[PDB]
Amino acid sequence: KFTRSRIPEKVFQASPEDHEKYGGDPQNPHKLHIVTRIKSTRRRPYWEKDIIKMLGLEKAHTPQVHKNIPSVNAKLKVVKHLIRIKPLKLPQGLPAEENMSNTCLKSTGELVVQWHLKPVEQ
Amino acid sequence: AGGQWRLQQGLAANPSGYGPLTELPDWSYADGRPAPPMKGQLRRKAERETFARRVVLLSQEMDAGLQAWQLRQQKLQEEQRKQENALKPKGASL
Amino acid sequence: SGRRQGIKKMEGHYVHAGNIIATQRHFRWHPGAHVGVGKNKCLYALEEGIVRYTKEVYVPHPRNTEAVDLITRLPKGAVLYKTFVHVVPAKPEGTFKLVAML
Amino acid sequence: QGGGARALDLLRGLPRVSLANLKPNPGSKKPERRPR
Amino acid sequence: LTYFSARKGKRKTVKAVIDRFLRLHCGLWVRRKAGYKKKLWKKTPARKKRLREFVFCNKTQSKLLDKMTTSFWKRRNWYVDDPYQKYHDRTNLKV
Amino acid sequence: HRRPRFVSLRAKQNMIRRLEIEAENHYWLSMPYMTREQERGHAAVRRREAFEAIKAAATSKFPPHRFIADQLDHLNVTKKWS
Amino acid sequence: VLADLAIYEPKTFKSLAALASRRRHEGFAAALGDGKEPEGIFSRVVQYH
Amino acid sequence: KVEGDIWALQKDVEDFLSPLLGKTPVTQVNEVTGTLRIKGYFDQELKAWLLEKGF
RNA sequence: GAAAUUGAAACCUGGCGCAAUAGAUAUAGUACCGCAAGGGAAAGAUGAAAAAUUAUAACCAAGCAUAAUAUAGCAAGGACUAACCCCUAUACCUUCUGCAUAAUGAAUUAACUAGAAAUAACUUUGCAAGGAGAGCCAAAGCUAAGACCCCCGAAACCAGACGA
RNA sequence: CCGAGCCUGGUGAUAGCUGGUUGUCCAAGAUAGAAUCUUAGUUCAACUUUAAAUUUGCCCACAGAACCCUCUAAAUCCCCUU
RNA sequence: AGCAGUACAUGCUAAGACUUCACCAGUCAAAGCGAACUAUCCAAU
Ligand SMILES: [K+]
Ligand SMILES: [K+]
Ligand SMILES: [Mg+2]
Ligand SMILES: [Mg+2]
Ligand SMILES: [Mg+2]
Ligand SMILES: [Mg+2]
Ligand SMILES: [Mg+2]
Ligand SMILES: [Mg+2]
Ligand SMILES: [Mg+2]
Ligand SMILES: [Mg+2]
Repeated sequence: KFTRSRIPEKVFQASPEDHEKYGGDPQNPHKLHIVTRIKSTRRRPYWEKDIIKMLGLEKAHTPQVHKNIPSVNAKLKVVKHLIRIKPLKLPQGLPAEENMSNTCLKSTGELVVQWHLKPVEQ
Repeated sequence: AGGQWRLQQGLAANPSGYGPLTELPDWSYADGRPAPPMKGQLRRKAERETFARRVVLLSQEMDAGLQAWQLRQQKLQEEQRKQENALKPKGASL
Repeated sequence: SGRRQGIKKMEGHYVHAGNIIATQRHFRWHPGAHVGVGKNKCLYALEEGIVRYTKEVYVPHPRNTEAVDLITRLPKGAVLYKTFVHVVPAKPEGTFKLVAML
Repeated sequence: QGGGARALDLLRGLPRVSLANLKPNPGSKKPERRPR
Repeated sequence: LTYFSARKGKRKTVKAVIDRFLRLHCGLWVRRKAGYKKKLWKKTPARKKRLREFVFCNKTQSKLLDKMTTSFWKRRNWYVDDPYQKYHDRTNLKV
Repeated sequence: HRRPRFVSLRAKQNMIRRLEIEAENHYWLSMPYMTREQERGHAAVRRREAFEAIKAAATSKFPPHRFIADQLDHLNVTKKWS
Repeated sequence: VLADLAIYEPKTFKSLAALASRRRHEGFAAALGDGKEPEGIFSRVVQYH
Repeated sequence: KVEGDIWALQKDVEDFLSPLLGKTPVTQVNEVTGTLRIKGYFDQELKAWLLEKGF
């Protein structure tokens, strides 16, 4: 009988080797997630279909931003095999009211508050 | 083709994503007057601003929640000290 | 060919007086504080409040021959335990209200 | 202040009421359903 | 159910319903419990008491009974010393 | 009578590619920014106000206003040049 | 456009082929190198911000 | 049986009923028939309110 | 499925009826079929003048003729300088589980050929503690309107005739 | 084609089960259960439409739900936060 | 299992609930009064 899967908490305990590989920092966890759907919910259980809709990931390859909190992570763990999770990076800090119209989310996962579309000098 | 290489350079995997090729104006008036913003670019500006505002909203909500929890803990410590000794002990102790 | 018996009200649920907490063929959950028993071993709330399930030491009635025989044959130092369901009264019996100023 | 008199004032400009420009009140007629 | 009588072209009432049910003007239908008069000797006092109660019908049953009776049976009546007079009108019903 | 099917090298590389992404998903899910206790109630105010908007929309349904100009305008169907 | 160039602009297309061949060789040299050496002239990527 | 500016009556009714409800009352103005439709039962309050005006 | 009781109008010469597969079956109960009772069709089209007939132009279904055919395939589609060659495409319907290359149906054209309720409720008016042009309903109701229920296809049974 | 003629009428007889059921657009829209001389059908259920009123729905933290020997794991019920 | 034992307040009344489930039917029950105080129709009356 196929049923909902409960993953052991060990799977989600990052080791010292993982930190070097992925570049995370356990002392300072990232605040927000970048979540994109990269797998179809077709041929998947209905509970996974519901989680995808709740998270706002019905459209594939569409970045959604979510809080890195236990309750949200519990939902992501259910559909972890259908999504890509990448920490949101703010190299220039949060966008201010002036910068709201000039932001851009790059593929690296960084949100830049200035988007000139010009070449960088030298 | 070239999707993985473009990502390595920090560019969008698809060359039709973000960057001058897509976002810059296709045309302008011959005299130099700028053209009106293209419909696709206007939609992207709206979508990006909505994404940025959500980023700020979620960040502030987490920060405000973190501060509120800290205050509750500090108050609990103060509450413990509130009733340390209302009345001086006077029985069997000198 | 099946019937439904078991816990109608789970831990922490709010019940009103007369609510049926559980139905059972045999005593699986015992009546605790403010929990009545029916002829068919049905457990029902005697007061309005929150349902609680606890583990309490079991002491049968001295005239319950079958149960007294069991506890007398137990090794000294061994205490029987059972699951009890209780209702924590949510409201006071009443209040004193000013009705006249004679 | 004028609501009844305004409607009659509007009538003066509009074409003569006749059998050619009448219609039922919207919502008073349900469209019939046809198996076709 | 006859929707169009042969002689009057009018809907008819199911008299079986009139024999067994009371319709309150508010739309509720009252009935007796099946077997309230049968085999009392083998029934406990508690079972006998609920068997002699006047109980309401559910929504689905009430709508069916309404279709089976004509408008005459739904009119307001002012019988003298009617035992069910107070029950014809609902009170404090928010819905 | 199912004929056997075999796993190509390209299929194995495709599967390995998915495993790498999910393995990274496990890492980023490992470092929650807040604990369960601190998260509690931080979003309560917004979650409640959002439902009030839903409730306000669900209780404001009413038939639209009817205007005289709409009815009288139908007389223009017979408007003609003098 | 590349197919159109191949037919109507053979000299320009040969240049594009020469440019692709040069970049391919620069990739080969970099693969042999450990990264201590500098990147190829045509390898250098223009950055946008 | 509303005559004249029905919209003026709608605003007067909204100002009168909004304190009691705590929100702007949902209403429909039927200009053709001269009818103001209000969501909820305010027949008793509106009757006294209209009586004071002098209608 | 009553009755007591109640108690109205009514001026032939008209039609939001059919117009040759319709409307009568009807040009006719004829032709024709049957021993008999009985069953029972089909169709016509000039013009003011035919004592104007070389006058009344033609253009339109299927079927043909003018004018057979050229590798390859549900007959097309993408196209193409180019009809074909290239590429793509397992007729349709019905039913069998949501599966027809296996089972059903269809030569083709034309005509004919199949959803008919208004109690409640809803909607839109009217009036409103009343509504309705007696009767009925009414603790916002009541009056009026709108909108809902197909076609073809047994054996049998009964009555009265007809027939050795 | 007489295991009981033929004709007319009753008669557009009944049942049973197939088949058929004619313009367009938009919105919503696929469930798999119980009783029955009932399983080729039906009516209460499941899902489903429209309108209306109101307030929570889904996901789900801890705690909590039996002894009798549990294959005893995979799970369930309940459930704030989110 | 289509019963038996053995009581005779298996009296009356009434909040709130359960239920094979849909219906019918079925089930539990505080307080109170009084005690104790330990299938349908049909057929017979
Ligand atoms: K004929
Ligand atoms: K003879
Ligand atoms: Mg009479
Ligand atoms: Mg004819
Ligand atoms: Mg075939
Ligand atoms: Mg067919
Ligand atoms: Mg002879
Ligand atoms: Mg749709
Ligand atoms: Mg909950
Ligand atoms: Mg008692």
